[PDB]
Amino acid sequence: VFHKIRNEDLIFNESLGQGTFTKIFKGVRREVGDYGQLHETEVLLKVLDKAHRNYSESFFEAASMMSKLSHKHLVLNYGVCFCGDENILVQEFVKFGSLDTYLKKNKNCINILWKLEVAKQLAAAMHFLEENTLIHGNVCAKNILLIREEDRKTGNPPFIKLSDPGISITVLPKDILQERIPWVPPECIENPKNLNLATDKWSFGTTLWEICSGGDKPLSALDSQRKLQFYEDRHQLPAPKAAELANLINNCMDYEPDHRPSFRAIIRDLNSLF
Ligand SMILES: Nc1nc(Nc2ccc3c(c2)CC[C@@H](N2CCCC2)CC3)nn1-c1cc2c(nn1)-c1ccccc1CCC2
Repeated sequence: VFHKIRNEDLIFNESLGQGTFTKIFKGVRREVGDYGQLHETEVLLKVLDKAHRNYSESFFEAASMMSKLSHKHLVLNYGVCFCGDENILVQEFVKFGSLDTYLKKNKNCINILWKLEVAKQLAAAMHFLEENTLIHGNVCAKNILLIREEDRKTGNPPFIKLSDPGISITVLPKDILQERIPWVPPECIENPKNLNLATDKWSFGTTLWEICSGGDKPLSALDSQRKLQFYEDRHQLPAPKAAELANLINNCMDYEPDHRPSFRAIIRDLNSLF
């Protein structure tokens, strides 16, 4: 169940981007904090498009997952607002935004150790979800948010969080699903309504490819029908320029779901790169 926040307390500011049938804006929330102190807190405001209110339940059940669980690497949900005849989620605002944008923007300044650390944090987050038998279903660099930059003076590493998954792939139309190849695994392309836990292991491999490819989008040059043919012909992604994680990527992107390794095994593999 969602803590109610008032339109009177929420201020809408600039657009921050788009998701599937959603728009996000930076916001300000007036609230009473610890010790009764008044705070105007930066917040993320996610709005389901009016033309697609049909997806409100999945849109809201997506965020509910992230409230029933608490973990250092999972975005917080503050609640919802009846901010007009409109369905709106109020969430944690992450200073430095999406990882895919950050990778592009700072490809020259990011080394393999920075990439390895972020991969470990994502894997730890996914391990937590696996242990709870929860399927995220939308793991991608765009949904990974940078809380904190590396501090080269002190050697302090970056810190990331995984956002909520958004509208489930089990209800999205096929044209959107195909656009999301190769994040959407092949077994979900042939039947979206049979999502298994193994889904996130495949998408984790794809996201790992983004991390090693400095923000590039794998298979962006292929249209939807060619992305389908990519799966039909059982192709694998090419080794990213930084080929350190190529074998882990292809091991996670296994066309047999049951053969994809546990996230415990993935973490030990990431640790064993030392
Ligand atoms: N929680 C959450 N904080 C935030 N801060 C955020 C958003 C945009 C920016 C920045 C921060 C940083 C500033 C700018 N430059 C300049 C310097 C650094 C980078 C970039 C702009 N973004 N963000 C989120 C983001 C998403 C979903 N959810 N949340 C999301 C989750 C599930 C489904 C769909 C979506 C919608 C899209 C992705």
